[PDB]
Amino acid sequence: IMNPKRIRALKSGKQGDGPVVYWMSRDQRAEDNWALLFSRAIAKEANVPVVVVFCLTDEFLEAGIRQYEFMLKGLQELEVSLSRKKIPSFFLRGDPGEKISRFVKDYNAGTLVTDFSPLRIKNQWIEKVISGISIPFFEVDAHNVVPCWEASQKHEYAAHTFRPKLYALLPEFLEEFPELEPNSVTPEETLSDVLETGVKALLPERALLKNKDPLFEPWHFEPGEKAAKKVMESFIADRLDSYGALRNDPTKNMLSNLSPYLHFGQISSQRVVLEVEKAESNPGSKKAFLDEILIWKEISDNFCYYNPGYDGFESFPSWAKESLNAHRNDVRSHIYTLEEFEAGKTHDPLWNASQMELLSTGKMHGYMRMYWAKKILEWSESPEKALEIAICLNDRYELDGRDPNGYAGIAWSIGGVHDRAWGEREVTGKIRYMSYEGCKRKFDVKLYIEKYSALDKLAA
DNA sequence: ATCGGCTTCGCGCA
DNA sequence: TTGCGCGAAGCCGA
Ligand SMILES: Cc1cc2c(cc1C)N(C[C@H](O)[C@H](O)[C@H](O)COP(=O)(O)OP(=O)(O)OC[C@H]1O[C@@H](n3cnc4c(N)ncnc43)[C@H](O)[C@@H]1O)c1[nH]c(=O)[nH]c(=O)c1N2
Repeated sequence: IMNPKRIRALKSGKQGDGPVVYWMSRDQRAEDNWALLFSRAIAKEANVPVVVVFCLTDEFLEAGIRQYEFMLKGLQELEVSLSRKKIPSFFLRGDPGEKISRFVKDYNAGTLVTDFSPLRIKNQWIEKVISGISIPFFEVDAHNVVPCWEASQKHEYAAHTFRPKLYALLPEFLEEFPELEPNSVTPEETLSDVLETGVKALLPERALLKNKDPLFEPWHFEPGEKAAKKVMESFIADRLDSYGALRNDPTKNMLSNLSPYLHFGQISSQRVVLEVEKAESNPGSKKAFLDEILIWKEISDNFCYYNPGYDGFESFPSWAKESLNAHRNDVRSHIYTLEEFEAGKTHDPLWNASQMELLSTGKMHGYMRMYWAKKILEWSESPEKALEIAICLNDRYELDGRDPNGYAGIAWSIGGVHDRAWGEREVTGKIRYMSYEGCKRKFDVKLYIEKYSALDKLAA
């Protein structure tokens, strides 16, 4: 039994006789999952087993092997984890609107549950699934602490507007997780080949170095529920105490390193928050970190949920479009094309340094993300093209890419969504400016450049 | 209300 | 480096 404001009736309906079916999507984990926890609870009152069903869409050919393997190795571990609680896992392979709604038929499912994403394509799928199922259809926010549609019913203009609203809801929703009770009813293709198949598809596209070896180094983030925990734990032990004072230094590995895990659902951020809240470190440090994993993460959901064009110019706030529109004819000092950005071929060795961190590691430092996308706007031929170029490089190369945090962060950087207006520059209007020189007062830039020094020539 | 306060940007200056 | 103030800037919301 759990908080019901975590649930939303999609298709009002009458209960079916068969298994309760969890259509997993965003939250790829067995522990700390309110979606799976609710489907087990309604599975228990109907005395049916609960099964999980995952769909593998052809969206993987938009990304690279790095994302596809991180997740495929992640699913492979969950699969063993679900089986131990007697919950079988089914892996469909196609377009969900057709595939889920015909799984529901072939399987006589009693009722249907999914997790919550604000991305446009998921909602498109749901309404397809809804039109073609008889059984009721339930939705659970397992990704935010406070449910997106409960935190605030409108678009939030800034962190300080949303921050009260979220924090007066924290006592009621920041609670611990119960246990996933294993199935008691035991019930009636393979992830190996699907990985081999998908890798073969993506190989022609891999990002190589001149010497025909790949760029991406797969050893900075082991994928999986197990590996994620040892990251959250090492963070609370080694880094959190100094997080607030070094969050902004791209030479200190002092971030949480959590975002590939949170993105794929491999760890609950509600578990993190519990574990930070009880953990005993710098009060300033906890407050800075909680503002990121709580306020900034869950507002980025608030962004895409209430702004369908979250990845377009029209989503920017009224003043910001006015400013960029005023400066559309200004002569840019430089203009680069996508693949020149991609290949680290700017005049700015600090900018190429971080492009190099993105290519080789799959995670750009969070301070260097704000700079990277501001310099794209400043050296691209138009607002729209900057956006386009930045999303394409983010989602193609970030492990945490294709995520509401990506868009709301790109919108923040380029269009100022969730930000204020600043002193008026040429080209970038009133958009918050960051300078190379700003980064020199904050951290030894020569060390950052030095680290990824000798990848540009080695991968030209 | 109508005036403070805002992811803490950048750069002077000590 | 590293705080601390000051400048330029639009608007939510109490
Ligand atoms: C241009 C640009 C591009 C991106 C992003 C921001 C910007 C400015 N972000 C957000 C942020 O850069 C990223 O979430 C963290 O750096 C991920 O690293 P850590 O988890 O180590 O962060 P860290 O430990 O500092 O923070 C912990 C968590 O806080 C959240 N968080 C931090 N900064 C945030 C931000 N500005 N917006 C939203 N949530 C935030 C994340 O969930 C993050 O994992 C993003 N994030 C992401 O998950 N996927 C993406 O594709 C992108 N892309």
